Amino acid sequence: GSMENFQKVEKIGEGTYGVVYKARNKLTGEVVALKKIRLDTEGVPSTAIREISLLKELNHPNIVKLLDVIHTENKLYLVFEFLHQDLKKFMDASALTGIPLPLIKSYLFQLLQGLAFCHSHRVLHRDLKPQNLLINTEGAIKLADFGLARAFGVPVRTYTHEVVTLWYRAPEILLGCKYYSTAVDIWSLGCIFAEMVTRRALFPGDSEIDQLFRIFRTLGTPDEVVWPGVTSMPDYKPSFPKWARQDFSKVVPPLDEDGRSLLSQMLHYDPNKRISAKAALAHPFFQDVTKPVPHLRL
Amino acid sequence: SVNEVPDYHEDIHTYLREMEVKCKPKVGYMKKQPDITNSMRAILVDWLVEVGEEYKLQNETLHLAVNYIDRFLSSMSVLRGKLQLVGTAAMLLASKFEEIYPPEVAEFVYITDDTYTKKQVLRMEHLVLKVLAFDLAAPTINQFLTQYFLHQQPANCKVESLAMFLGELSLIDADPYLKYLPSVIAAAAFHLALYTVTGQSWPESLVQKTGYTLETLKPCLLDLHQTYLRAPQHAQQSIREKYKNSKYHGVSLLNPPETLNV
Ligand SMILES: CCCOc1ccnc2[nH]cc(-c3ccnc(N)n3)c12
Ligand SMILES: [Mg+2]
Repeated sequence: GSMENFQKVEKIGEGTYGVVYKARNKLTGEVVALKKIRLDTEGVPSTAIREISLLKELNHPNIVKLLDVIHTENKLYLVFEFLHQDLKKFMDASALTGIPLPLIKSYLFQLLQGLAFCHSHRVLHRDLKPQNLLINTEGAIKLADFGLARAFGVPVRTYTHEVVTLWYRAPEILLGCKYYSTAVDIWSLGCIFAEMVTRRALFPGDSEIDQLFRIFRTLGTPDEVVWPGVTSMPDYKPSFPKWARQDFSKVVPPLDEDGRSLLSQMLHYDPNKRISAKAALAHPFFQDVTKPVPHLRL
Repeated sequence: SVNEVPDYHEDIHTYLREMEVKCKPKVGYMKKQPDITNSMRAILVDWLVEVGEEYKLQNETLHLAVNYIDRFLSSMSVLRGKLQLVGTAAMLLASKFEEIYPPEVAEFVYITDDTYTKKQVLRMEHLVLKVLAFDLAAPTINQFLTQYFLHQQPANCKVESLAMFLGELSLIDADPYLKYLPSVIAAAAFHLALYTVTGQSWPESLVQKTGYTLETLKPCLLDLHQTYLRAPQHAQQSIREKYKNSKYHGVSLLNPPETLNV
């Protein structure tokens, strides 16, 4: 269709985009999310152009499904499958007992699945944060919001320097590297892994330099040994304080040996050495993975 | 080299090989166009190369625009006075998709020497999006080329710039290049570039990756060889002028080989 077949229920989110509405198909009963994009004085936004073209290609259980695009003179609606909650609100609801291990492990495994699918289809997400990770009542978690995403070539060209919400932003972006690649998304998922365990952001910087220094104080200040080329990087400074690397059991104390191993491979400084989503799926951390439902009503 | 995505390189190439068949324009569409010709299309694409030079847009952007135009014209009849509006809207969409800093719509209105209004451009953008169903992440010759370049022993800038030049020449001429897939034109261009500069041929490692051999590439290769030989006499000259630039290592000044000795 459509639009006349949808009954708006309520607002469930906002940003840019865009406004997101909960709605229901009146004929099929299907509950949906409508991403409403306002048009005009530069025509259709590049964010919407990229999100629609990319999400039309990406069909995966762990990636938000685009059902339809309703495109009139002044309005653009993206019709998505509805998911009940984002991971941030789930983490906030989970205070006092935390998220059970089987659920953290299931969520991470699914995120790496969705991410490896993106990467195998030459798509970088570039804003993996718990707000963009949506959960349902059946135990699924899905990557959402591809407005900031990009189709890459092999090898990569220089793309937008923004990029990625500060707390989840990789050190190679922060240090102004000419190129960045699939490893930026892994870095973000590393932060999120830690955050699912602790229910707090691992690196909550209030600026680029503070972001960098918080990473350095936790993982050690990188030198040429841990990260060949780092002292040559555009925004590297020889005056950077030289912090020792922490015992990794102190970064996320409740995490087990396999969990620590995987997290450390997701948070490797050198983007060449950082684990891929595809390789992470075979990590021993997931040997006993299941897909349980959330332990709380959404 | 995470930049060369070692863990995904093969998946991506496979994916692009599927998508290029799906994103392919209809071979015989110009015959079905009452008011426009291969020659008028060639004028359009040559102008777009100039636009790309003026705004310093990526070559990838130019390749995408051409793909959008050819797909749009595979289903939509266009009058000759409206062909450049299709082209301008295609270049706007390609820029929004591919560029970090796309030029403003006002800039795209301006480069048509006010043939069209901003309203017309914006309206055509919407129309192209509808006709293409927002399916804009199309594989291009360049996406295949940059993967092929990784098979150089060692990397040679002249080979690379020349391969791009040749792939870009193929955009001008619907007859014959509409019948070849981006991956096959990239393969022919790469071999022809390699041969011109180093005397070497399409390597075994690329047979492994692509399944293409010199025998399967021959038809396109014979076409591209003749395009290359005739380039200085072609009515359209913007690519030759562009590829004289040091940015592209002055490769349009290199001499084509007389024979391919296939
Ligand atoms: C993230 C904000 C909340 O938005 C939602 C809430 C619940 N279910 C949903 N299903 C799909 C959306 C969504 C929102 C923004 N971008 C994309 N690609 N998708 C969504
Ligand atoms: Mg005709």
